[PDB]
Amino acid sequence: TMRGLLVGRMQPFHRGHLQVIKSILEEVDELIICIGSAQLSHSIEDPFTAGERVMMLTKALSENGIPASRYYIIPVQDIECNALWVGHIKMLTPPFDRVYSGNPLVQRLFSEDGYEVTAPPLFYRYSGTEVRRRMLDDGDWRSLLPESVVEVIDEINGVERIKHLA
Amino acid sequence: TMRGLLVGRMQPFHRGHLQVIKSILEEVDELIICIGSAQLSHSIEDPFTAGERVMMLTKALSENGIPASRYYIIPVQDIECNALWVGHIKMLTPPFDRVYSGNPLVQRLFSEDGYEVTAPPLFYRDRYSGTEVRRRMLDDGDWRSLLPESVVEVIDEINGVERIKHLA
Amino acid sequence: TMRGLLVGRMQPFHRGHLQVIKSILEEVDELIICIGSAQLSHSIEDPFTAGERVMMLTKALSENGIPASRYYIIPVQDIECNALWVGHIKMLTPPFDRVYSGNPLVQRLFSEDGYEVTAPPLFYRYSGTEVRRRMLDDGDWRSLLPESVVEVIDEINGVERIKHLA
Amino acid sequence: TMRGLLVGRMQPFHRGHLQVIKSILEEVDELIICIGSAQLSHSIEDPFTAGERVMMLTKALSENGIPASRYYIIPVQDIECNALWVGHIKMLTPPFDRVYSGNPLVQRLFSEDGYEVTAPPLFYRDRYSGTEVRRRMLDDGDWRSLLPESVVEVIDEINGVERIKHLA
Amino acid sequence: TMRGLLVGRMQPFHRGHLQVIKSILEEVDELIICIGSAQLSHSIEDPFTAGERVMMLTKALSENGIPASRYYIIPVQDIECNALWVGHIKMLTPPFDRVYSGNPLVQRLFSEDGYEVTAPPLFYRDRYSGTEVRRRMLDDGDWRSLLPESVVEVIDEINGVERIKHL
Amino acid sequence: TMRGLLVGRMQPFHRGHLQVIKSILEEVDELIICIGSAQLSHSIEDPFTAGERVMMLTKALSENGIPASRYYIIPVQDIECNALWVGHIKMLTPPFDRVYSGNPLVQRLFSEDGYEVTAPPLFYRDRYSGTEVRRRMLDDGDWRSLLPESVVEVIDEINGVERIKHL
Ligand SMILES: NC(=O)c1ccc[n+]([C@@H]2O[C@H](COP(=O)([O-])OP(=O)(O)OC[C@H]3O[C@@H](n4cnc5c(N)ncnc54)[C@H](OP(=O)(O)O)[C@@H]3O)[C@@H](O)[C@H]2O)c1
Ligand SMILES: NC(=O)c1ccc[n+]([C@@H]2O[C@H](COP(=O)([O-])OP(=O)(O)OC[C@H]3O[C@@H](n4cnc5c(N)ncnc54)[C@H](OP(=O)(O)O)[C@@H]3O)[C@@H](O)[C@H]2O)c1
Ligand SMILES: NC(=O)c1ccc[n+]([C@@H]2O[C@H](COP(=O)([O-])OP(=O)(O)OC[C@H]3O[C@@H](n4cnc5c(N)ncnc54)[C@H](OP(=O)(O)O)[C@@H]3O)[C@@H](O)[C@H]2O)c1
Ligand SMILES: NC(=O)c1ccc[n+]([C@@H]2O[C@H](COP(=O)([O-])OP(=O)(O)OC[C@H]3O[C@@H](n4cnc5c(N)ncnc54)[C@H](OP(=O)(O)O)[C@@H]3O)[C@@H](O)[C@H]2O)c1
Ligand SMILES: NC(=O)c1ccc[n+]([C@@H]2O[C@H](COP(=O)([O-])OP(=O)(O)OC[C@H]3O[C@@H](n4cnc5c(N)ncnc54)[C@H](OP(=O)(O)O)[C@@H]3O)[C@@H](O)[C@H]2O)c1
Ligand SMILES: NC(=O)c1ccc[n+]([C@@H]2O[C@H](COP(=O)([O-])OP(=O)(O)OC[C@H]3O[C@@H](n4cnc5c(N)ncnc54)[C@H](OP(=O)(O)O)[C@@H]3O)[C@@H](O)[C@H]2O)c1
Repeated sequence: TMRGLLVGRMQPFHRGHLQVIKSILEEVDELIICIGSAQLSHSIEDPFTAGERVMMLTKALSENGIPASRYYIIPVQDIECNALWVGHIKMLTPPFDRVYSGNPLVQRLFSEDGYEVTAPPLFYRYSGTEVRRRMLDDGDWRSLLPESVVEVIDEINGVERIKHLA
Repeated sequence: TMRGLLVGRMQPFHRGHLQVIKSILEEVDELIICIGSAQLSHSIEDPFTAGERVMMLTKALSENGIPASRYYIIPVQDIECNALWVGHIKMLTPPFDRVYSGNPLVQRLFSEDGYEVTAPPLFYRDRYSGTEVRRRMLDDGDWRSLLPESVVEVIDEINGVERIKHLA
Repeated sequence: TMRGLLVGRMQPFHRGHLQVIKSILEEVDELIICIGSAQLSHSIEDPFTAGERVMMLTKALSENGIPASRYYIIPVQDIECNALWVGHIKMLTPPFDRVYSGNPLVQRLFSEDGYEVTAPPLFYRYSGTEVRRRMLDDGDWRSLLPESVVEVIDEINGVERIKHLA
Repeated sequence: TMRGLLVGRMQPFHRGHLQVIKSILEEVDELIICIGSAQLSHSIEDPFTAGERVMMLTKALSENGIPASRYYIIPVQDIECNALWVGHIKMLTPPFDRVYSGNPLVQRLFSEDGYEVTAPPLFYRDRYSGTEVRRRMLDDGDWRSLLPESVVEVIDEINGVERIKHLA
Repeated sequence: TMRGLLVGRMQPFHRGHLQVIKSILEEVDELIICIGSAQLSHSIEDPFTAGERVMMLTKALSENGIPASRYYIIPVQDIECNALWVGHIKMLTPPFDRVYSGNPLVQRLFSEDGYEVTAPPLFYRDRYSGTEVRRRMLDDGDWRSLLPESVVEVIDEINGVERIKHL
Repeated sequence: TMRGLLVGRMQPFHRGHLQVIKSILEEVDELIICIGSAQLSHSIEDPFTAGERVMMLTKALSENGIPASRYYIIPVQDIECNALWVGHIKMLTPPFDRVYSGNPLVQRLFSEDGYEVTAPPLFYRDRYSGTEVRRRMLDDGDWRSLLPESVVEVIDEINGVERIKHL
């Protein structure tokens, strides 16, 4: 009955995002997780495709004890009109009641559309910038990710990709 | 890890689709399920949104004891260029090895891109199809019996029947 | 304070549409008039451009005693996602309270978004099909339109266009 | 019938734009006013929607005794191809004879398409510009005095100040 | 320098299109050839991609001794606004003076933009048309005889007959 | 038949690009030349339209005795998804075997799709580059000497220098 929504680039999905997700799941029955900027891939800032991130999330949420009945994973391309983005999200998702975001634009867009909006319950070393930097510089990127996500990154040759792009 | 792909409108997701899915899951480790024509909603032929169909699939696959580790559910908008549609799918999905489709165009597009392609292991009859489901929703027939219960619950929540009747 | 919305192709704007508009203006303070399928032009069914129809409406509503403070005229291209069309309209228009339409799809889309929806107060010989047929067959198309709209059609060579296209 | 064209973001519509418009109306019979970058809203640089700006213009031009027969107000989304933007404008507008712009790109695009192009008859200073208006909305300065009253009423109704402050 | 323009789907490029092109080249210095509906491929009506048709035209025009200095080959996707299509063409092509088309819509769109418009100098019969070519590809008829040999070679390389049969 | 691919903005087409093209033509039977960022025109960085650049390439390659049977010229608009760009190119071009690029992104995108990728055989200096050409157009320098004469003629016809100065 009570459904939350979370949106992030997740480039890549790391232990931080997972902690936040589990924390949100203590307050809602179900969580809709949107992969934002689904159109961006193959850059230093945004290395992975939508599909690759769907894979990461799907595998990570399965490998941790979260029942499938409690979440949805949805890629969302950015669009040119901010005034349409909430409609875009709504079309691509189940009905939802509350939005979790610390981003002022996301907050205000959802808020103007009449949604309840609140900051994530947790703020997280576990950041995507650090993960990507470590992938580039042969640091310990693996320890920042769930093992299921490292397996995705090995399969898709994520490290080699990001190094070539740099 | 052997990964299949299936693509369909699923307007709505019915017991036929589910039967096909379970059959495919006997021959692959994981199945990527794409919801095609994700852009189309609010017509007699295509009543439900991408999001509504994501919900239907997610609930149905969960209610039937298929482990979450064995599937992916991905909305896919149609595009103008057929020659690009396979690239579009690939961008939106995990890597995959084999495509299941009875549709000649889908087959040929994937085959030209070097994918293994086969027909679905099962073919369901017209009486269990989306057309029959939608017709029964319109005419007060027994649409519920053609769907998994978890999907009927989605349709009740979103007022699907009222929608389709108004649109007609 | 109370604002209505009306949407139509208006190919072209005829006396019928004007009658409906004046009738709606007895029930609302302001009327937002959307020119639908703004992208379609240069066919038998849809001969005129968005701009040409903006012109027709702007001139017709000015030539009749309707104060400028009581209406807005807005071209609206169709989009691929029905579930986004109401958001599309909202982005392009002032805030509004009630929608006037006899079209089941328009009704249901607006209704699902929480808007009050009602049929036009008047139903109208004055139809666009008749107007276009008369333009093609040298009938009396002029008598079906406000004079300000006929002047637009003369300036843009509307009759010659539609005849060449046929 | 001599018809001018003007194009601007008008984020928001201020007394400067209005002054320019009235000056242009001394030398043309009718003025087509295009709201550029109609797609951009909900940023510090571009806070208001196309619709909100249509409202602002419609109300402001009405409140200043400019007859409705003398202008057109048209939202125009930007497009990726500069070489097509003039065609895009032409499709969305009545026929026109002369373009008023101080912007080199706008000038050149219209000039290459064979239109007469001239600079606006008036140039307003920075202190009356959209940047100053938005800055004052953010910093609790006197933004109201830079706008026609009809535009301030739009901004109150849509909670423009609260929006821009939250976005910052 | 007098420059003509021609626009067609060319699904595929056949001897008829070539005949028309050569006739136009008697009356202009250079001919801009646009491949219309460049977005459509992999249907019975529109089997070949933009790229495949570029290949067909490029090969056919080179095999028939038409100097390269006399033509341009340009893929053009359809767009949703008819009132923008001429601007779309203009952006994608060299400057041009005259448009060759028998199609009322194409004629009127170009004409409203101030271009001189005229019908093609030659009309080929249905028996030599793309519809006949495609039908023969499907039904194992003599499709090859309706195409320049360079185009047949393209169709063999890209497995065009196998494609259209599967579809 | 061994077919190479090259992709560049070519704003405008200069002697450097031509030198590279001729070097590539020693190693392949045919070269597909894509005009990238075909959507961008009327800026200081990207002054010329797709059509104008098609004209430049078509004229330059014909003026230098490269037979028409050895190349294809294809405008290619950028797209928002990098993961789709190779599919976009493939749709718009003949089949090809090898990609020539020094750009890491272009290399990796093509490489991930299974194409052989190699750097161009020749690198020209900054002094002969598009940036230098455009700068000289702006500052009344000797831009003409950096271009094939056929390209200069295009630029005169389309009033390219006047455009870039106004911008
Ligand atoms: N018109 C449109 O298309 C439109 C409009 C609005 C938003 N969007 C999209 O919506 C998405 C969401 O916006 P966003 O700004 O939140 O995306 P984002 O790129 O994920 O930005 C969030 C930033 O804050 C960090 N962060 C997020 N949650 C955190 C937490 N609980 N604790 C600590 N740090 C946290 C992230 O770190 P990590 O990188 O490590 O995760 C990231 O650096 C974006 O893709 C944006 O493009 C699109
Ligand atoms: N360029 C592009 O964007 C592009 C190109 C190719 C395909 N696509 C998209 O790909 C999606 C799938 O294509 P499609 O042709 O398969 O469309 P579809 O809408 O999924 O329809 C296929 C038809 O076959 C039926 N069917 C499917 N599997 C069956 C089975 N095992 N036994 C019996 N009947 C079965 C479906 O029945 P039900 O009515 O019961 O579902 C439906 O009637 C569509 O959204 C299509 O638009 C897009
Ligand atoms: N996803 C999308 O983009 C989307 C979704 C929904 C709707 N739309 C668009 O929204 C627009 C509105 O839909 P619509 O079906 O109402 O458009 P429409 O094409 O104007 O259809 C209305 C039809 O009913 C007639 N009519 C309208 N009001 C009447 C009245 N009061 N009395 C008698 N007859 C009347 C019209 O006659 P006349 O021709 O003489 O005016 C016309 O034949 C369309 O352009 C449609 O494409 C778009
Ligand atoms: N390809 C495309 O889609 C394309 C191509 C060309 C142009 N456009 C669009 O066309 C629109 C207009 O272009 P623009 O360069 O004029 O943008 P703009 O946003 O209207 O800005 C022009 C700048 O000049 C100021 N200004 C305008 N008229 C003035 C006057 N009379 N005196 C003093 N200052 C004046 C404006 O001030 P204020 O801040 O006070 O308004 C603004 O700071 C924009 O939306 C642009 O994006 C689009
Ligand atoms: N808004 C837009 O995007 C827009 C607007 C207008 C036109 N267009 C596009 O422009 C392109 C051209 O339009 P079109 O109407 O000419 O389409 P087309 O499909 O290229 O030609 C129409 C028919 O005429 C035949 N034909 C052409 N030249 C002939 C000749 N000289 N003698 C005998 N038959 C001849 C063709 O034969 P074959 O079958 O043998 O080829 C075809 O059957 C199309 O791709 C269309 O989609 C786009
Ligand atoms: N998602 C997408 O749409 C996508 C993805 C990747 C790439 N692209 C497009 O693909 C095109 C090509 O990419 P690019 O990075 O190669 O861009 P580019 O702008 O064509 O070239 C980049 C720079 O390298 C220079 N250069 C090229 N070849 C050279 C050589 N042999 N020797 C010396 N300098 C040389 C160019 O010189 P000049 O200035 O003299 O030309 C230019 O300054 C672009 O249009 C890009 O936008 C698009």
